[PDB]
Order: sequence, then structure tokens, then C-alpha cells
Amino acid sequence: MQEHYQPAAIEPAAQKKWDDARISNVSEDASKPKYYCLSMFPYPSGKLHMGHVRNYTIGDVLSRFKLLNGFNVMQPMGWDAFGMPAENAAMKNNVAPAAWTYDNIEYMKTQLKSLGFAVDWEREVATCKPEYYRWEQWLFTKLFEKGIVYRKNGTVNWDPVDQTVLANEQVIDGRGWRSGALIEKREIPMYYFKITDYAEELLNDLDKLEHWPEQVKTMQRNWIGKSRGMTVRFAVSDDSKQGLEGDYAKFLQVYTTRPDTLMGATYVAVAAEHPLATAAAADKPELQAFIAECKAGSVAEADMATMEKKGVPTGRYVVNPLNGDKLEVWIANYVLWGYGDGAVMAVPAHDERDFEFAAKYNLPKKQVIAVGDNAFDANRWQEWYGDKENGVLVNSGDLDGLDFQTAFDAVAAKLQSQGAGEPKTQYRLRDWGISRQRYWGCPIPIVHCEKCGNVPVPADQLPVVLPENVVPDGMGSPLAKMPEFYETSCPCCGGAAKRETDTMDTFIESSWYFFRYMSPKFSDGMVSAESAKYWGAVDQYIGGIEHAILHLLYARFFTKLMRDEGLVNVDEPFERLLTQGMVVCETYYDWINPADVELDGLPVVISGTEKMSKSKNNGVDPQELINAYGADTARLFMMFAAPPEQSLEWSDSGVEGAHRFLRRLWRTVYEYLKQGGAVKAFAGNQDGLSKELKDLRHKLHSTTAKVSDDYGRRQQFNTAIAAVMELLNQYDKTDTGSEQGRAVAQEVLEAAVRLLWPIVPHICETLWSELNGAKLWEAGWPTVDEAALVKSEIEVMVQVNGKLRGKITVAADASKADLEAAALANEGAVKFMEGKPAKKIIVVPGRLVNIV
Ligand SMILES: CC(C)C[C@H](N)C(=O)NS(=O)(=O)OC[C@H]1O[C@@H](n2cnc3c(N)ncnc32)[C@H](O)[C@@H]1O
Ligand SMILES: [Mg+2]
Ligand SMILES: [Zn+2]
Repeated sequence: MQEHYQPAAIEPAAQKKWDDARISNVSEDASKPKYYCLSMFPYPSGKLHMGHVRNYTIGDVLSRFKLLNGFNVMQPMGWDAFGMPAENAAMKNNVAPAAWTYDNIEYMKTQLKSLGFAVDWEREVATCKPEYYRWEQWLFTKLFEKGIVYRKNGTVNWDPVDQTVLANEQVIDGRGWRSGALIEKREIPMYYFKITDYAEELLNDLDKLEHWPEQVKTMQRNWIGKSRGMTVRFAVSDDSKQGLEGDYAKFLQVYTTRPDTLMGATYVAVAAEHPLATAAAADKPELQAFIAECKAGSVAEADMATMEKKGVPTGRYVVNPLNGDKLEVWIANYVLWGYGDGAVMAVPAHDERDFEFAAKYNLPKKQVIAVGDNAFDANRWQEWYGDKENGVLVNSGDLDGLDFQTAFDAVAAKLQSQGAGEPKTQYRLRDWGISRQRYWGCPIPIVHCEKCGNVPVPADQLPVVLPENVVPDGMGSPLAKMPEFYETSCPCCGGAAKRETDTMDTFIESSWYFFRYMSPKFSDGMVSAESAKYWGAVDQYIGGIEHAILHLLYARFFTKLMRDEGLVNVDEPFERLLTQGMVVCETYYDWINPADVELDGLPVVISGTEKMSKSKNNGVDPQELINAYGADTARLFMMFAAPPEQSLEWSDSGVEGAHRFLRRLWRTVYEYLKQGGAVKAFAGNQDGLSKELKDLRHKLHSTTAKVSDDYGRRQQFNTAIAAVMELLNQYDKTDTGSEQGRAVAQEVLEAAVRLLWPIVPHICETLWSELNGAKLWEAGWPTVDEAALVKSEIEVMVQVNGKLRGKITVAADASKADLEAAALANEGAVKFMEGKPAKKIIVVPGRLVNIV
């Protein structure tokens, strides 16, 4: 054994040993319990950095722990390869997105190999390959014929100068980002998933997820946004019917989640496009100007809560079906058209938005809810004005005195009796828009035929292959300029037709890739039946909180869709979820990378500390750290600097500390083997061992219990490492030179290197092979010796009134109440008490009990 730790030598040799043994290339082995551990797969956008590395190190730690405990572990890796990264590089470096992507994949794959993650590379997928995306095309066509995928007109941002569709994130202040031209709202046919048909299932199945962070479940619930409410119709007053045609001539319909306050309604508000607004804006140019200002604002919810809420009265009136009140209709800019009825009632006394609107225009406030004895000034708003759980109805006639749910059901009964309303469930969830007017994405498997319509491509003809020899330039979708792509024949009638040239939202690839890893070469379906049955669901998913809503909701949706298609038999894709904290790093600037600065030879300006990312160019390349210190130093530093969920500050001094600890561990094993070579590790009955060696074994086995619980239950790796460090401090303070000393030392060292192998497997593999000839992964996770934890019993003096009357043998863990009990039953005490009770019993732990 070499004296000094050389990671540049031992880390390649350890990786070759694992690769050659194929320990991470797994099959559907029924004779082994499965464990599927998944980290969110990266975009192949150029280089991984230490942030990605923390995520994948967490996943590898968990995989290697399960591997040591006998599991058949699948830890797969792949490339989320479609999307806007490569298209933007295509406009920059004037290169094809495919070539840019495959080159980043090659570079990034070697980044991962050199960190030594226990990954089944035979299961690698790249989502931009036909062998992959043909199956999301297949599922698309199967859902399209069921109506689960459908075609309908939707709104898009059309940039008239750049001649392309823009994402909302690229429309700044009404105009295009890279052009400043005023953006047009256009209606174009697009494709949607009818995810609203699964809202209740997607909401209710969250309850099954007993091992998810409650915050992630809460965010999904809020996104789905189910509400139980009440449709309510207000009769159009007789003087207010001009210009109105149809049912709009008879009533104004709204949805409320507070029908228990319908008696508190003092006006009603309609959207600018509501037929009452347009009818009242007939002879009214100011209503016309308000309606126009509305249509030119941003309906995005981000602007909505941060916008000043305005309105104009319409001179039209409707009637409250409960108390007969005539209420004016207002046009208001916060009421959205297309979101249900496009009209709301307003109860200013019990809804904050309505209170501010009514305080602006001096509209009435009518109290219908009292929360206890609380004071109500119609002038100030109070948090309890909206209290739904502790209020009771006032000024409501028949309904005086009921709580929220009772009044809700009573209003339901009264309104249905009058045909004026009915219960109704709504969701804020909208359908999922698939269409993207972009080149670098999965083609939509639809052919447009003038006689047949929108025809799905037959399964035999899938995939619809995306041509890779394309260099986009942002001048609109290149697929729409390639007749050799879009010109085709109709699959139904054989006539001339045209392919759809839009491509799919790239969230579609990440919505089922975790099933594809189960059989990434299956040619007859998305996932084979045999492998889906074996691997079941993902046991452990690790990714950042930025994907806690859309990505996770989409994946759960696809799982149900695939289950409904008969392809898998789980309801939920991910059993456990770990949301790792962000690695953050100081930035510098024209943004300069930390590895190229020092504190041209000229200085830079040192700016703030933020999430590591290419946006501010503050990603530390792991290859730089590995060349300097080794993969194990990088892994150890990540796992030790912070609990995995807390943010982690990049730190030069943290890297050095990790490296010193690995030199320490190397030194410990070398100095041990220097003093006499490997022996059989201590095992069995420890009677006869010296106190110091018993104490070292107690430390050892309690360290084994605490590490197993930190990896397995707590998933807190920093404290597991800190625990192994304490064992070595105890070790260092123990004279292990005797024959029994060497055997305990061997036991300690054999346990430490296995306990740390999930964190730093290169050094631990190497040290283990110097200690013990067996394969580390067949020796398995260290076991806890319960006897090693039993401390020694102590003898206690039993005094009756201060005079010694006996002795008791008591356990080292014994409480004051056990001592009191054992003392009271001692034959010598019981005799010298003469049936008299105790006035007091003084317990001195470890020394004496004195009965008064
Ligand atoms: C399933 C699919 C939608 C995933 C999608 N392809 C994707 O997001 N790819 S990715 O390359 O941006 O990120 C991959 C993982 O790496 C984490 N990560 C990134 N930066 C940091 C950081 N500074 N600190 C810590 N972790 C970080 C990040 O959260 C994610 O889990
Ligand atoms: Mg359960
Ligand atoms: Zn046809």
C-alpha cells in the first residue's frame, strides 16, 4: 500500500473495477428486491457544473447505500435533449441543433463517468432520437382518437417584425423582446391534452403520497385549484335589456365560492367581452374606451394581482334572487372572459379585492357575516372579514345564524327551488397546450388532408422523423419551409396532404422517460410489460423545487394515461421525492467565470452570491475540481457542507477540508497496516475485552446505527459523515496495539470504509481491498451488534435512614424510579423498615438509595 493518497491513480482503477464487474448494469432479476433511484436528467446544454453534481451525488449516495443492503438497484441517466437551448446555439454559432446536442452529450457523459456514479449506462436514452420520441408520437395518436388530445384555436403572441410566435416570457411591456414591435394576439389551431378531465384524480391521488414533502403536494393542489361553489343567476331588470340577445337577455350568471354571502352582494362585475358590457357600450364611448384598454392589457396572473383594479358603471341592472335587490352591473378589468361565466358578484364587506374596489368608487358594503364579537367598521378591512370557518350569518333573514357549510347548503336549496342556481365544481387547471412553433422538438404526428381533415399518422408509419440537417435562424419555423418534410400523402385516402409542422412541448419527453429507462430498447411499445411489472414505480426521485409543479404534474398525468392504456399498473410514478438545495457561488464581471479570476491580469468586479448556473457564468466545472483534488473530494465536500435540502455555498476552504479528511482516512488505514498487517475483524462475545476496547466497539456500533438511519430514514448525509468522523476520533484515542486491540481496529476500519463507500466510493473501495479480500459489495452494509451497546451494570448501596442495609445490582440505564423500586424490595431494607412507610427516598444515581 502506497503511503500517500493519490486520487488521480486510484479513481480510474476503481471505476474500471466497477465497470468490469458490471455492478451497476442491472436486469429484471426476480431473485433480488428492486430499487429504482432516479435523479432528474439534465438538458445537454454544454457542461454540467457543481450544482448538477450535488443532485447526482445525492442520487448516487442513495443508490450505493441500497446496493450495499442487497438491492437490485437501477440508477439510470439520460439526456433531456429537445428544446430552446440548442435552437439558440444554432442562431449563435450557426450550427445544427442535433450536432450541438450530441457534442454536449459526449462531453457531459465523460463529466459524469469521472465522478464515478453507479449508473446503468446501458439504459442511457437521448430524447431527441427517433427510437425515443416515436413512442410519445404513438401515445399522441392513441389519445387523439379518444379525444384526450384535441385540436382547437388558441391565442398566441405574434411578433410582426421577427415573423414568429413568442413565449409570454419574451413579451416585455406589450412588445417583442428582441424587436420592440407591438405584439399581436392571434388565434391559431393548436393541440391540447384534456388534462382537466383528470383533475379530480390528479388532486385526490396526492393523498396516496405519504412520503412526499407536504409543500410539494400543497403546490400541486393549489395549481389544480379545485373549488366547490355555486352557480347563481341574476335576472336582467326590465329596463336593462336593450341590445341583449338570447340567455344574456334573461339573466346574468356568475360563479361564487361564497354563496353564504349572496345577501351581502351590492353590485356585480362583468368582463369587457361580456355581452352586457358590449350592449351597454353601444351609445357610451367611455365604456368603449374602457373595453379597449382592457383587451390591450396582460391577462397573465403575474400582472393581474400587481395591477390596479378599475371599473366603469354600465347603467344596467340585475336582481339578486335571494333578497330582490337591484344591483348595478359594472365592467371591471379584473374579470376574465373565457374563465367560466365572465361575471362575478361583489361582496365588499367580506372579500378584500371587492372592499378595495368599493372603497375606490364608494360602492355599498353590506355585512352578512359576524365572527364572534368582533368589531366591524365599514371603513377599514380586517383579516377576519373573510373568515370562512368561524363566522355566522347576520342580516340574512331565513339564513340568520348558520355557519358557512350550513348556509351554503341552504342557499343551494333555496336557489334550486327557484331555478336560480345550483352547486358547481370548478378548477383553475386549464388544458395542456402541446403545440410549439419551433424546429428542435418532437414532430406532431398529424397529416392535414383537404378531404379527410386532421388525420393521425398510423402506428406502422411512426416515427414522423425530424430532419436533423437543419440550421434554424429565428426567421420562423424551418419545418414550414421544407417541402421535403411537410409534403406527404394522406394516410386515409392517399391524396396529397401536408404534415403538421409544429413540434411538441418538451415537457412531454420528461413526462414518461422514467418508464422508458425500464426497457430503453423495446421496439414494440413505450415500455415492455415484463419490465414495467418488475420495476414498478420510481422508489426515489431527486430534483430541484423548480419542477415541483408542471413537470411533476405532467409526469403523474402521463402515468395515469399510460396506466389507462394498459401499459403500466401504477397510479403514481414517484414514491419518494427529495428536493435538493441549490449550490450557490459568487459571481463576477460581461459575466466572468470564477475559475478564470483571482483575488488579462486586470481586476474584475466581485458581485453577489447566487445559484450556480450558466446565466451568470458561475458554474464550477467538476473536471477542474477533479483534476485538482479528485472525484471523492468533490463528492465529500458536497455531501458534508450542508444538509441536502439546504443551500450550499461554494467554498475553496470547504474543498480543502474535504481533501484533508480523505488524507486522514488514507493515513489511518496505512498506519494501521504498517503496524502489522490485516487480521480477522473482531466478532462475537466481547466479555474479556478491556474497558477501552468495549468503549470503542460501543462507539462503532452506535455509529453504525446512526449512519444507517441517516442514509435510510433521515436522508441527511452531512450528519452521517460527521458521525464516522467521531468514530475515528475515538479510534485515534484508543490503544489498539494488543492482539485483541488489532482485531477491534480491523472491525472499526472495515466498518468505516463501508459506511463511507456511498459518499466516497473510490478511496473506500481501495482502502477496503487493502484491509479485506472479499468484494466490498458482497460483504454488504455493516451490521449492528446489539451486545456491543449494552453498558455495564453498577452496584448501589441501600440505606434505611442512612444506615447501610443491603446492596442492589442495577442497570447503567436505570431511572431514579427503578432504583427506588429495587431499593424497596431489597431483603435487608425491607427488614429494617419494620412495616413503616417511607417519608422520602433519596436517590443518588450510581451511588446510593436512602429510604426515610
Ligand atoms: C425532469 C426534467 C424536467 C429535468 C430538466 N431536464 C432539468 O431541469 N435539467 S437541468 O439540467 O436544468 O437540471 C438537472 C437537475 O440539476 C439540478 N440543479 C441544477 N442547477 C443546480 C444548482 N445550482 N444546485 C443544485 N442543483 C442544481 C436541477 O434542480 C435538476 O434537478
Ligand atoms: Mg400507501
Ligand atoms: Zn385524405
